[PDB]
Amino acid sequence: FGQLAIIFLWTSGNLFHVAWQGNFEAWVQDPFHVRPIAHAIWDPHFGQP
Amino acid sequence: LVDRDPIKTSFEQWAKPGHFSRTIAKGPDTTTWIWNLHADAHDFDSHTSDLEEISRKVFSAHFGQLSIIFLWLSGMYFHGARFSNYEAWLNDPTHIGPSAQVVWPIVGQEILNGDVGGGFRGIQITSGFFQIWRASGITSELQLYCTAIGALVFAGLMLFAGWFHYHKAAPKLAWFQDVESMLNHHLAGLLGLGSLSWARHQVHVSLPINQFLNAGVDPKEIPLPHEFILNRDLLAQLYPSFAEGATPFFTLNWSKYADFLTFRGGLDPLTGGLWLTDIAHHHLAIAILFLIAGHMYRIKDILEAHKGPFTGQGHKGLYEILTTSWHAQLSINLAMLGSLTIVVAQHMYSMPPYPYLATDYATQLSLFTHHMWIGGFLIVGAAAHAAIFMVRDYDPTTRYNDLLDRVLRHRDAIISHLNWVCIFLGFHSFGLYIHNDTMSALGRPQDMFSDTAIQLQPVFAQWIQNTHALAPGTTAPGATASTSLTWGGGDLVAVGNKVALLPIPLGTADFLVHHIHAFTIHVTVLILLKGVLFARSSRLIPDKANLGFRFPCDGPGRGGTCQVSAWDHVFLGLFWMYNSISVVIFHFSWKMQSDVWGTINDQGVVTHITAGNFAQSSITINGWLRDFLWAQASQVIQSYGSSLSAYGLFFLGAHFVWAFSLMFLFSGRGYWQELIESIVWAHNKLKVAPATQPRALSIVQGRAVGVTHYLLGGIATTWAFFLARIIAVG
Amino acid sequence: KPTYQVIQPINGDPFIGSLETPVTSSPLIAWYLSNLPAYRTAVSPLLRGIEVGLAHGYLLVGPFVKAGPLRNTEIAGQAGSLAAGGLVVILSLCLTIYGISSFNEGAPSTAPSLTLTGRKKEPDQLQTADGWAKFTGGFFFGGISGVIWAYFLLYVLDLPY
Amino acid sequence: ELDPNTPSPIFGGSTGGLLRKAQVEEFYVITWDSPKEQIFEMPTGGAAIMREGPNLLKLARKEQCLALGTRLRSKYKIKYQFYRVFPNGEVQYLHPKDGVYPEKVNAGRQGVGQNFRSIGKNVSPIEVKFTGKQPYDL
Amino acid sequence: MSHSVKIYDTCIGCTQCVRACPTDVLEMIPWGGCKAKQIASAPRTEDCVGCKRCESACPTDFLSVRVYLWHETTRSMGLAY
Ligand code: CLA
Ligand code: CLA
Ligand code: CLA
Ligand SMILES: CC1=C(/C=C/C(C)=C/C=C/C(C)=C/C=C/C=C(C)/C=C/C=C(C)/C=C/C2=C(C)CCCC2(C)C)C(C)(C)CCC1
Ligand SMILES: CC1=C(/C=C/C(C)=C/C=C\C(C)=C\C=C\C=C(C)/C=C/C=C(C)/C=C/C2=C(C)CCCC2(C)C)C(C)(C)CCC1
Ligand SMILES: CCCCCCCCCCCCO[C@H]1O[C@H](CO)[C@@H](O[C@H]2O[C@H](CO)[C@@H](O)[C@H](O)[C@H]2O)[C@H](O)[C@H]1O
Ligand SMILES: CC1=C(C/C=C(\C)CCC[C@H](C)CCC[C@@H](C)CCCC(C)C)C(=O)c2ccccc2C1=O
Ligand code: SF4
Ligand code: SF4
Repeated sequence: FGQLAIIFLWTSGNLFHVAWQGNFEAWVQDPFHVRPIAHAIWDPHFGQP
Repeated sequence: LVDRDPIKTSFEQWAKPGHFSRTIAKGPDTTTWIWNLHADAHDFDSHTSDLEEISRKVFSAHFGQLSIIFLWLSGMYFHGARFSNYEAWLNDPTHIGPSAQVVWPIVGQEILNGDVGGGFRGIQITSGFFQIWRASGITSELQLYCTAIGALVFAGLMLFAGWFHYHKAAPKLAWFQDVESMLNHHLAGLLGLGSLSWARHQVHVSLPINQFLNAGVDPKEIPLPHEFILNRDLLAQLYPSFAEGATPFFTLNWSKYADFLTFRGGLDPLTGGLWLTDIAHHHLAIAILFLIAGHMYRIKDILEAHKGPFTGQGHKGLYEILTTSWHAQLSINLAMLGSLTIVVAQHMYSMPPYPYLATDYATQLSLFTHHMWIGGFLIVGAAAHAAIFMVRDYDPTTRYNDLLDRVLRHRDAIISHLNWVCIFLGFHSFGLYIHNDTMSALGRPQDMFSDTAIQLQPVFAQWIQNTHALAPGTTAPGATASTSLTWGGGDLVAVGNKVALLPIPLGTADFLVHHIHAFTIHVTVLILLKGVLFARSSRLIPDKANLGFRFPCDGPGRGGTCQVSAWDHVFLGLFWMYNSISVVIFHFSWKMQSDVWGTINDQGVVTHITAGNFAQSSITINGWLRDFLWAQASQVIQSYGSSLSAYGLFFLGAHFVWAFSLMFLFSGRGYWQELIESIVWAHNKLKVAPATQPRALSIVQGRAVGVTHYLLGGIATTWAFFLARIIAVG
Repeated sequence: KPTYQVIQPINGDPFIGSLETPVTSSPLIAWYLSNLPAYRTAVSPLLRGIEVGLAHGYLLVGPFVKAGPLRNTEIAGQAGSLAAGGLVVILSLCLTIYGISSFNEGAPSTAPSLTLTGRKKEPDQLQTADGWAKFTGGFFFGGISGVIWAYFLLYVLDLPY
Repeated sequence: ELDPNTPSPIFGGSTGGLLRKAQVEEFYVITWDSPKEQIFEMPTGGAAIMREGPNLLKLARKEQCLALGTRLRSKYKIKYQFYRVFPNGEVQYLHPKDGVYPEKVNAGRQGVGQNFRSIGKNVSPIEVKFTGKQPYDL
Repeated sequence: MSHSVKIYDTCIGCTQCVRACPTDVLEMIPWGGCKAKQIASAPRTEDCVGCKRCESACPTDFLSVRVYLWHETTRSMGLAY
């Protein structure tokens, strides 16, 4: 019951690292095999590249 | 035992069920023993308590091998004569691409055999006779067919000296266990009287018969076959009948000469072997020493002498034994023999000693990796057999209280250090590379380690290499260039298709491989050192030497109590060394082709098999499969339907055999039992099994069939990977 | 005179071992370390803390100001306290939750001395928790702090050469 | 440790033998008879000469005394003692106690052997799942 | 259990049979005859480590013996130290 429980904190965020960012309102507009997004990477190690 | 002892049977025993350890093979049947006995056919716990013979057996086994090489290589030298390639190549060298060996055409076979040649279909060869060979001057196929039977002569005879020991009524103790001479002789006149003798047949005959070959002809347009004695007009060219010197010495005048010699330094142009003429002098200047040297001496004398305060009392009578351990006087040897083989592997590629090598790329790197796996396969051994000492060999204690008894005194100590050494390395010796990935994949080169990025700045240049060629400030006199052409100072100019040999300048990205070697050489040795040291008794077991250097593992308790022993330290130490060498190989060819192996072109613009891709791109350890494994190897996986093909066609098997080892390496034992019965059941129903109790593998046999396969797997994989990226472009 | 002391392995009994030798025990080494915790406890710690904090302090500069992530800095900060001052914090408490291995808890109070101690049996603990605090409390003001007369200093500096 | 040397048994130094938690737990010294002075193998990589006695060297852990013992009866004698020391003296007194030389009778001590049932058919599984009513705790 | 690996057999005779094992086993208890009549699986076992040197020799004629206590000492470990 500590199960089901952790499956929804997964699912919630699955739907919540979507819809401030990473399209729908471009992917529905009509979605051609380019690269629709889950989430935003943020690592300090990154270069500009 | 008693079929029937002593005095009263000539009559041999074949039969009644046969032998070892006293509840001898049972009578009643088993499998394991058939695996025992090939293994541990000689150990020498058993056969006799008393050394007695065995030294009287090991001289005979030695004879067998010497013959055998001989059987070998008559074969080779055959093959080499009468499937010639050779006559054809030699007028022709630097065109030819040479075979001794041909299939017959049955079934598939013959894809294999693809035009090599002075016009014949072949399998191309990369061990060079044809280069040992250049030396014979006289030539022609039927002789080598004499040198060949001259081989089978030495054999039969250097193989009836092995009848002429053990089996024949044969020898006793003093003869080895009075040593007193033995190196006296050996090094003096064979070590000496060969190199000496070799001199005499290394200017007499060879020098002249390639002094005017290094032009062309069709041989014998040059050389008569005996031609070369009382005679000699011909020496006259290549120098004087000493004209008036006397037995060297001096009241001698040269206004223009000094005897053949005249030192070379650098490489021949139009045969870039290095001069065929320092080759007499050097061998001559050897032998003398040996000639003088093998004249010590009789012993403890020198060993019993110098002592120090840290230094060891033991040093003295550092071994009455030594004369009769054996297992120890083999272990010492292997370290040297072994460590004295892979010192070949360098002086070879950075100083060829045979005509046409370097230009011949593939026919001297095969070498530098074959000679390389022996200067390693013989070293881990050189530990095993010390472990075999450290446990057993002497009846009793009386070695006592020395130098050894010393080293052991510390032992959780010599190996206490060495350990940290390795984790210091590894962290400075591999994660070093991993930086690059994690940060060049992050991508910010500013801060990598690239030869350009983290600052040393663009010179390698001065350490030794630059002092080494640059050589004559010196008490040094000699010879226009180097001892080794590669060293930094000097020269464009070496060879006729192709580049043979050039500076190699390193920087960084020679810096850190050179360091992974350290850490790889070091953690190898940790396990063998701690292995052979903790041989007999340990903090985990005291009752530890009691059967074995082998025993499987003492038992589930103490936590683990499994690996321990020292068969197994010489089981997990092979496991490393397979890398030690396997990555040193990976080093040389990626260099030697990324830089050096070459071509010359008009105005000498060098064109390395790869324009130095190494540069910024070995440093990344993916570049090691971007630039290596995935780059080269494209010739292995393209190799089908060809001639070499047997490599691509191996490269799958043996790249299979390896990935079969893990099954033997990674698994239980009463498992394949538990299985072997389900089997044994089905077997009995039809009435088809019991007799010779079928049994699973002997804990440590299972490890024996790991390892051994993991190596002949993981190894020939590259033996294929290689011969497939030097044959054909490169 | 005696070939090396009146020739003994250890203090005396062979059996613990340690093969006491130079670099274990030479009048010359041994001495370069007793105000400091190796043998005796100089003072109740509190002070050793900062000579420890501080010395180890202005270290960890050129390590992460000359080998820093994008190195040779043009910033006011480094040369620098920066991140390193951050390390003495991680370090210094990684240090404390080890002073939960010993608590053993008291004030007795003696940095003042009675009678040549012997500690008696100092070997082993007899450091209460209320000791290991005043050390890893000296550590913070030794770490952070010892990080500034590192950068405070202009580096007058010596060039590779 | 000079002011008292009790010693009987004769190494010189080693890296080997006991390090700190012999003081903080349980101690383990072994003692013996001897004739005329002989040179010996050890536990811990090697070796020494004996003479006489107490002949009372101390070891790390019990496996080590017994381990000589095998060691000690090839090359012989009857007499070997091994005692266990604390810090703080006694309880657990190790070789002293009745007889020695296991392979004799005076008494039982010990051991049983069976638990509740004998070797035969535990094809039968474990049973009731641990409750403090039924004899599953020995 | 805290050391429970059954080596028992039926003869529990111990001549040219089995002795090997660091301390653990005093046996020679007798039980009211078995031929040789020294019996039992054990003496008190809270002393030493976990061998199976325990058979290796002299029958157990069902299970071998082995690791299994689980519940594990340090002295029973080898290492604490
Ligand atoms: C100059 C030394 C040389 C000599 C004379 C010896 C002699 C000896 N070694 Mg030894 N050894 C050596 C080098 C040498 N070793 C080296 C270099 C190593 C490191 C690998 C070892 C590692 C080693 C171990 C671990 C052992 C010995 C043992 C022994 C003793 C047992 C010999 C035996 O039964 O053959 C054994 C040979 C076989 C059973 C033949 C099987 C060979 C297989 C693995 C094939 C190899 C792969 C190859 C590619 C297959 C052929 C091709 C195929 C695919 C068609 C004997 C006294 C053993 C001992 O117990 O001491 C008393 C112990 O096993 N040696
Ligand atoms: C023609 C004769 C012959 C005969 C009938 C015998 C008979 C005997 N020899 Mg013997 N021996 C011979 C020639 C012979 N020997 C020679 C020429 C040598 C020196 C090269 C020896 C060196 C020798 C030794 C050291 C010993 C014996 C022993 C023995 C006895 C045991 C033989 C045995 O079962 O080994 C079976 C093995 C073979 C039959 C083959 C021998 C191996 C060598 C010579 C060739 C095989 C290598 C070959 C290339 C295989 C590897 C490649 C493979 C992949 C195909 C037996 C009475 C032993 C003894 O006294 O009893 C304890 C003792 O150990 N021999
Ligand atoms: C029985 C098993 C099953 C099978 C069929 C395989 C098969 C294979 N595994 Mg594999 N594997 C398995 C289970 C299996 N695995 C399991 C359970 C694991 C653990 C998870 C693995 C882990 C594993 C790894 C890590 C690897 C493999 C690899 C391989 C392949 C090697 C390439 C090859 O054989 O080319 C086929 C072509 C040939 C064999 C041509 C043969 C021609 C030659 C040999 C001559 C003819 C034969 C002749 C008798 C040989 C001369 C000997 C003579 C002296 C008698 C092969 C397909 C390796 C690979 O290549 O990529 C993954 C890799 O190393 N496996
Ligand atoms: C008495 C007399 C005499 C004697 C004679 C003789 C008998 C001699 C000899 C000579 C000799 C006796 C020589 C020898 C030589 C040797 C050598 C030269 C060696 C070799 C080898 C090899 C070649 C090998 C190689 C290798 C290696 C490297 C390792 C392993 C592999 C192989 C094997 C490849 C005289 C003359 C005075 C005369 C008078 C009489
Ligand atoms: C059906 C069947 C079968 C099967 C077959 C198969 C399937 C196979 C395979 C195989 C594989 C799949 C693999 C294998 C491999 C092998 C090998 C491989 C061998 C060998 C080797 C060698 C000879 C080597 C050499 C070397 C050296 C010198 C050292 C190192 C390097 C090298 C390795 C090169 C048969 C017919 C049999 C039988 C009947 C049934
Ligand atoms: C690969 C990256 C370059 C970095 C190293 C460059 C520094 C040295 C200059 C080039 C090195 C190659 O060395 C090469 O120089 C010339 C190419 O221009 C060639 O020059 C050669 O050809 C001509 C024929 O008479 C003449 O110009 C020269 O007398 C002769 O030596 C040579 O084949 C070789 O000696
Ligand atoms: C697979 C595997 C086995 C099972 C492997 C076995 C049983 C190999 C033995 C098979 C033999 C070689 C077959 C021999 C039968 C033929 C030689 C008989 C007929 C003769 C011919 C003419 C075919 C172990 O026994 C084992 C033991 C320890 C650790 C790991 C493992 C392990 O991984
Ligand atoms: S090992 Fe088995 S058979 Fe032997 S005495 Fe013990 S119980 Fe009896
Ligand atoms: S190894 Fe097993 S049988 Fe031997 S003493 Fe230890 S627990 Fe007992």
